Amino acid sequence: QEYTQSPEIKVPIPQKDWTGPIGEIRILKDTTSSIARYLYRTWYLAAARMAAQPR
Amino acid sequence: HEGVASSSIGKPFMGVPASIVNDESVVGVRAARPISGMQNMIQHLSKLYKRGFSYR
Amino acid sequence: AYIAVPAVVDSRSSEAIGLLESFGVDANDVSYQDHDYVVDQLQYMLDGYEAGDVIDALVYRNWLHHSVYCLLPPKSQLLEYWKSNPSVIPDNVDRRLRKRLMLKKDLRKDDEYNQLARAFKISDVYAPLISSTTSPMTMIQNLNQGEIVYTTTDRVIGARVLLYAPRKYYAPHSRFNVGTFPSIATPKCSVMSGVDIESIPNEFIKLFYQRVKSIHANILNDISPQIVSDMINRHVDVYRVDVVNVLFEVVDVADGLRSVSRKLIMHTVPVCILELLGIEIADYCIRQEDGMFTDWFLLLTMLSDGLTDRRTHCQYLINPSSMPPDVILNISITGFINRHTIDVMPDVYDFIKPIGAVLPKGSFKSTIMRVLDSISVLGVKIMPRAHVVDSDEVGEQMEPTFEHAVMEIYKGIAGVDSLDDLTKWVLNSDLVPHDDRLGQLFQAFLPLAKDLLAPMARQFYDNSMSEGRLLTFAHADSELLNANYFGHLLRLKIPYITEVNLMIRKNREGGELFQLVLSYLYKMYATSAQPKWFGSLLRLLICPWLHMEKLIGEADPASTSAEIGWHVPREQLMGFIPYVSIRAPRLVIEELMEKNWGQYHAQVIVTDQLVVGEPRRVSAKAVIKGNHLPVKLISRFACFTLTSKYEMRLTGRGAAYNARLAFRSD
Amino acid sequence: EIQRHITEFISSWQNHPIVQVSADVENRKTAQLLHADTPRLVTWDAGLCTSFKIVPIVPAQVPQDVLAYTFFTSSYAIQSPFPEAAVSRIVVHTRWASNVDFDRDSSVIMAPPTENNIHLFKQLLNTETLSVRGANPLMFRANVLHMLLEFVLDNLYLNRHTGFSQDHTPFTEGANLRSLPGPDAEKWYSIMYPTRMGTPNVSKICNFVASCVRNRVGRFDRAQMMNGAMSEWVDVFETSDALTVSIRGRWMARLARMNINPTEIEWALTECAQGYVTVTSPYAPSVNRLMPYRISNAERQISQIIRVMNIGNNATVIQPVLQDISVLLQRISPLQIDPTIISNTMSTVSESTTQTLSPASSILGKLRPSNSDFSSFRVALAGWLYNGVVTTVIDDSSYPKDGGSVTSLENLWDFFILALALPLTTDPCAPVKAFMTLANMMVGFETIPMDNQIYTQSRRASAFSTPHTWPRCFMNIQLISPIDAPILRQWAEIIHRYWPNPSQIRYGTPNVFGSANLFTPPEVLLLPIDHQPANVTTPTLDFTNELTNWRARVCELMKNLVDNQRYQPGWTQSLVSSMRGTLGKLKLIKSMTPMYLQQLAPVELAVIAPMLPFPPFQVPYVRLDRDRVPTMVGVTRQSRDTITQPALSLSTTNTTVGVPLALDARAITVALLSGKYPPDLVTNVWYADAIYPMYADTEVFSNLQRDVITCEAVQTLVTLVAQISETQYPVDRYLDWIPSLRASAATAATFAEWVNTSMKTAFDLSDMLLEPLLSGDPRMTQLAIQYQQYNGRTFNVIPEMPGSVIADCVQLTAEVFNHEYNLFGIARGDIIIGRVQSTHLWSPLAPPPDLVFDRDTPGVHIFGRDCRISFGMNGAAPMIRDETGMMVPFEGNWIFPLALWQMNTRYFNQQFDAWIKTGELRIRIEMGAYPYMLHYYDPRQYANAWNLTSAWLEEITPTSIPSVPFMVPISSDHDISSAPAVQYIISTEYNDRSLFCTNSSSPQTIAGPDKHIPVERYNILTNPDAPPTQIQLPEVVDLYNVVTRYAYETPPITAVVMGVP
Amino acid sequence: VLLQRISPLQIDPTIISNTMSTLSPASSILGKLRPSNSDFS
Amino acid sequence: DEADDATKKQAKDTEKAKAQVTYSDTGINNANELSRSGNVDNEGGSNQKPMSTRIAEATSAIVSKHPA
Repeated sequence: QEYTQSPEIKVPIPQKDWTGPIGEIRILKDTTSSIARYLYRTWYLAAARMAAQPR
Repeated sequence: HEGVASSSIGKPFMGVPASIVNDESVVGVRAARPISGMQNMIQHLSKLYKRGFSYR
Repeated sequence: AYIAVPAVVDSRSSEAIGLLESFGVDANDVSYQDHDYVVDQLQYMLDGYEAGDVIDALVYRNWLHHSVYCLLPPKSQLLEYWKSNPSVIPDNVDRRLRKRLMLKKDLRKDDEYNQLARAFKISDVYAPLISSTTSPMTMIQNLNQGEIVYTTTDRVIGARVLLYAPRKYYAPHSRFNVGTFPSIATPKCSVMSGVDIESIPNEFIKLFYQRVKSIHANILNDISPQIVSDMINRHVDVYRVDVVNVLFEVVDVADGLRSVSRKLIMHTVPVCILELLGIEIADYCIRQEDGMFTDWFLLLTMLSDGLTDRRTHCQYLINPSSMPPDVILNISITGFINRHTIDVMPDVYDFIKPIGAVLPKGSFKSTIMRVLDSISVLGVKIMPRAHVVDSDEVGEQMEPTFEHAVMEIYKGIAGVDSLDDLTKWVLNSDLVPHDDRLGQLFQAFLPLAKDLLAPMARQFYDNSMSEGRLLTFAHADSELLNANYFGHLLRLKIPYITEVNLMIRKNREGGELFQLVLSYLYKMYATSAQPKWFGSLLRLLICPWLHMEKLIGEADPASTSAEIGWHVPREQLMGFIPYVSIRAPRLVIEELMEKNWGQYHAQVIVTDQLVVGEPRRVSAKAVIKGNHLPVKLISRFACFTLTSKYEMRLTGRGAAYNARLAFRSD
Repeated sequence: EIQRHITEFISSWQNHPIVQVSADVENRKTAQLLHADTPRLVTWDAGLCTSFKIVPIVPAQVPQDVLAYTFFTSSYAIQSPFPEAAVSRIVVHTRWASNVDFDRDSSVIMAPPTENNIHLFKQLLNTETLSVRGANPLMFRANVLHMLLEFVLDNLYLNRHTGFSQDHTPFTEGANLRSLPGPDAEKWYSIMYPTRMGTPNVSKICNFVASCVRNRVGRFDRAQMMNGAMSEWVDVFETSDALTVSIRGRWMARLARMNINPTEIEWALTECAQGYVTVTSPYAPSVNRLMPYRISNAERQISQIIRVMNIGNNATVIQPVLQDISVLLQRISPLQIDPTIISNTMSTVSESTTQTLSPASSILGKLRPSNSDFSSFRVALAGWLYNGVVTTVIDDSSYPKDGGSVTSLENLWDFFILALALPLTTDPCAPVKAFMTLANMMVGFETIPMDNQIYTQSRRASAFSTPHTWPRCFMNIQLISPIDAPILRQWAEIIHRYWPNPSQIRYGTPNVFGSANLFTPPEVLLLPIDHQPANVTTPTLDFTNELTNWRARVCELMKNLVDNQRYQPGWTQSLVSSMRGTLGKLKLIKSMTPMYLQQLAPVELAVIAPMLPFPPFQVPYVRLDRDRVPTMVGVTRQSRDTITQPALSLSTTNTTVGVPLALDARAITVALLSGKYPPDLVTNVWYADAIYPMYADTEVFSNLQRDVITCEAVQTLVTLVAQISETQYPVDRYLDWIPSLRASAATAATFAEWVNTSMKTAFDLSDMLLEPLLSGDPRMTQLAIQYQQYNGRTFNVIPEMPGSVIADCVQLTAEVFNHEYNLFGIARGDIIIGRVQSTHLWSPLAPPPDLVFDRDTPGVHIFGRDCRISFGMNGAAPMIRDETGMMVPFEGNWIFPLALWQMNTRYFNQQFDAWIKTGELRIRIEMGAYPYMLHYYDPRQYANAWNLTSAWLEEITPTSIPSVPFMVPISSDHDISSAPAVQYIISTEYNDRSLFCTNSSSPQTIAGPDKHIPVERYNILTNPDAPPTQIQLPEVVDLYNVVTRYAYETPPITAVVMGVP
Repeated sequence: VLLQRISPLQIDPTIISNTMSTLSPASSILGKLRPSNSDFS
Repeated sequence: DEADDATKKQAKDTEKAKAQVTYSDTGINNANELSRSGNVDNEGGSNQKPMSTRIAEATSAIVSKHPA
């Protein structure tokens, strides 16, 4: 009952808004009209500020 | 994956050596794009998340 | 002379395989180097250094000057070994230290001995010393200077690794020599390149070749396999497939004469299929009398991993239809340029599961199923019109079908009163979907696909998996994911344009425009993941069996044949249920026999009336509770079958028996 | 309608533009700037160099009744240099009969004229062209420019000396014949040596061979400077092409002046290493070698400007560069940690355990070392090389939160840390921030006047970044009174008098490498601190340098502040004594980093600078003088409206470049207060051992070759654009007769994208090339950089544009095409449509002058801008209005612009085709340039061209037109009968230059168009007086001339300059 | 709608993204412009 | 190659594996030095194809045949 439910995404990210695969990861171009751009930006800045931060 | 790319080249993370993985990023040409240990970590975690989980 | 090729060249295995016949070179005279150790060393050093620096140093290294490393123990230990066995102490060391080492009653209390001890550093005793901090360049240079190079750290690139002291303290130049690492050190060192850096799979030779071509393009003695052959002259590993590319141009043959329109490249067609089909360097016509493809062009296209053109370099798609804009009917082949090997076994396969494949709506499913049905090499059938679940078959068995269910969707949408009106409203004159209207319509389509389909799909998939291992075709990735499919997930795409194939097809339970919109809906419904080409799966399914036909087709059938299946004990009052079948040389199966097919338990429920059949055989249902069969546990030198149904080999009633695997042969 | 719908869908799917917008931008720019792909300059051609091959059209009639079969040489299997056929044409096939190491991935391949060739003209901008046949005639000029660009770009190779052998036959007279590699090689001698064939017959080929001259075969000049070694170069007489030979000679000439022998490589490497690393070059005669690396300064400056534009206001492209330089510094720098000096000099401070506050325990917690401090220090030190793009400001977190207080020990120690850390930054406003970090924390206690009430005394000290936010009280020290403000006065005095002075180090060598630095003289590197070289190799501690003086003066300043009579009584006596001891003991710390910076840092930076993948880009350093403080360093890439002069269009059409980079004070202070050397070192040996492995690489030599192409490409682009647009550069235009559209701002961008794609494909590049320029309008482009001081005094640098052999050869090819458009496949003039029924055998491409007419022919009705058709009534002839207002029937001689027929194809067809087929009118359609097809018909049978001309006229479209079909009779070598022939399309000019020979292996040509083998081509052979080198290039190609073949080797730099470890 | 249909000019927003090449003033302007959306009524 | 072979022969003539007198990797840079190689003929060309084969192809380029 708990592990069979799946999310219902009514406006998914368009297929044309991705790129070629870096191995098994496709970078999302910042020209997208989807709402995921801001989430990607926030996580990207977080990862960069981690990687530069020296501890 | 691309957050850490231009900050940590080489310098393997805890117990995960750096590795090599290609990409078809731009139009048709594909490079080798050496990655750090953290990015190998991310590749393995990404295959795990893409396939799913098996639950005995 | 030294020649570098993009492969992994060893002594014995590489000599046996050769790889010159594999690259096209017609080869004693050639001596083969070994480089698996240096590939491992590259992987090991790539941690603490930078790939560019390591590549530069290693390409400055030459391979015709034999050398060797030698790890000395750390200082405390070195002094210890010398103390314990003191004949070995080198002359170079100072008289006081060596004389006091050649004495008994040594301990930590000694004053001047300790003075010498931490006044001693290994600068004089061993002269070329690779310390921990030495750059990659110096280490390589030293190997070239002398026969022996002393080092303190294990992380080294070069010839070999030897231990100076016992373990406890640490805590063939023939005329032409081939290899897998180019060297620019000699003025003339030849690197052969008929294959591009795009297709070589090792990724380590790939990085090396990319970097060396990027930084030393103008000084590399690049040659071709034909000139290499000219200069030289004057268990069988299965899933090792040789592939080439096809350079062909489409010709629009008018009434008068020839007229070449486009130039095309087909990437990784296997050589064996071209041999069986017997294509020649000439022109061909690819069309049937009816108007469809001749199925050999179709097989070739389904067997490839890419189809691009030459003037530009974007992905090209064939036009299945006969409409004017980009019609293709005549093909002229004009040679093959590159050739290499490839591991047809995917990494995803791992241990055995049912295989699920995802294809778009307007694919060639019926034709490819028909072609795959009529395939046989040994006394087996590869993929008949069975063990396969069609994509529509998941939703066909409902009182309203899914197609009929989504037909009645114009209700609840303003401005539309019929399916044709909906198709007009959602599709503009260009027959390109209107983004806003189709996005609005997906908000009504999705609840049906998430509430009316998913439970029935899950139940049907579980039932199908229970009564055998089958290959399942599906339209969307989310369709399989949302049903909790227990099997390998493969995403596949075909070069052809599916939309025009839908537009030419007729009588698919409704309007053709409805089929186009429904296909668009399934496409957007799918998740965001890169689909591999159908060529990978098709090559995995077909190609290995042909090598088995080449090898043991002449051999005795019963001697080679073998199979595995569940073994219910005889003392079960009211048996063998095959699981996989292996055709292999006798030595391979004899190696297979002693492998323990234990700790693989399953619960078998076998009750039914006879399946109508050639032999008396009732159908069974087996569910695996433990692990699954690893393919490397089976072999890499032996082929097998991907899908098989469950049926018990023999009446009465049925029950559940906890059986195990067994391996029977003749 | 469903067919139209699916056609529209397929067109909308297949009309996708081949353009790649920059999405993964930061990573790609950073990767290119940190490491650039190197083009493959040298390539070797082993086969004979030619581009024009002779193809047969009609099979030869060697079996015939009139003449026996024992006459033709083909019956005896005699191999002939020219194909034996009834009709022979010559076409274009780049790099046929070639054996190259690397293919340029470009090829202009022409099918014979009997086959269609519209696919090579419908390539570039024919996205809207629906039908597979036909192309838009308004992009023919662009298509031809692209075709010639590919021709020049894939014809770039270097010929190879392969081998020779004495001839063993009486054919020649002891000649030397060259052999070329290949599986089927004996078929090449008869083709490449026409004079070697015997002449038993009286055929045309035999007649020409007999008329040729005997003693021009094979090698005639040799350069054998050595025994047992390859001849350096030889000269051979062989079948070739004059245009190809000229292009390859120009390419070799361009490569030759970049050549450098190992002597100046040794010299440049030694001068770069300053004697730390020595290299050895051989002294002996040698096999000539070819290592092209030397370049001019203009290309270096242009590429530096390109890199500067690439790194524009990003603050993330340059960070990996500085980190890499920091790693390079850490690898070879002798200075190191000494992790115990700070704790050892604080554990011996005499305090009282009764007191609550403890200065030593406060400073040891405020100044925690973690050796990321050394990485930050090296990043700051390496930032000195880039102050024109990077301003290494200090991080905001280092400043005290809110405002500090002099009554607070933690704030006082933070002020000390900030005061020590600030001078090492490259921020021009460092002194004012250093003054304000102390002025802020003691407001109310001690006050000084300010300029305005917005930038008052209690603003954040980091908020003074602008050069003219400096307070007047700080500019003029006299404002701070010595009575009301006794401490800020002394602080201003210290800042004014003891701030470190700039200097320079004079790195590099200009003999091999260029002078990439600009806004500064060549061969210099500016520094924020002064540099006096050391005269000893055994360094030892000393305190006579600027950084130690600064630290001391800060120490006595804080000591005076503590000792002040308005501050001391607030503190107890034991704490005052302990703090005085702390300051006196921290002043005399045994830190050696100041002396390192004074003596050895500039030397090793000068060592690092040459072989750095981003060359230093610096602007003058100025201290405390806010008149020369540099602001707004700007770059331009285009003029704006009508100013054709960069000196006038630069000051207002630039883009500012620069970012601030943040570093923390706690790291720099720790690095500046803690450090030693190895306990026993000598600088010369240490530096030699450290930097010997560094100079083995050839990366900078590779970037020089990249710099060549990155400057070739821009000149080629502007030259190509200037012939389809209207630019400011002076260009020579030849292809003005080929029709073309009025290009917009997007057509130029698309053409430029195609040009750069072709260039990078041919030169084997996988990263961005010439793309930064493409983001602007490509019609007008110029390169210029500038910067201005605070007082408005501006300086600009405009590098001169060097010549580009690629564009020179493209212009040469266009000039040749002007005279030889037929071979590439092109018609010049216009067509005439009308019935011509006769039994004559003249070719339509060479029509008799009677049929043609022009605008000056009397009685010709010229139509054009306006035309209306009035229907006839009651038998009256229909009338179409003339361009001059007259009304004329459907009969006579007309002149049509092709645009009119494109705009009214269906109407004009339905009104005029019947009259053209049966009536009397003849229409001259002005076309300008058009491809053609050739259909050969048997002269002895009735042949009609109406079907072909109708199937050409019914596809004229407002977008595309197909290729014009012609019927040409077959030239027979024996008398034949005559049958009527009907032709409709005839050319205007003599348009039969492509013909080579008719009825080659036959005594004569009786009926049909005849043409002997062109004597004017094989001028060297047929003319005894012409010197062998003489060529008439612009008119003809001569199909035969002398070509020089080289055997130069291309060894790596390391294999010739060892380095003596 | 009629003017959009018959207008030769097509509005694509990739020009700003290509020029700027992406808080910071370089990204704040892009965030405020939001060029990606396709609506110019 | 010849220098390395000479060094190996000297090391074999001596008993020690290491060589005390060597002709290779010596300090003097003599990159320019050339040897009597078989890649070149007496005319200066390359022996990519043997002289006999080259002459055979040159003489077989034009040979007559009997009439059909």
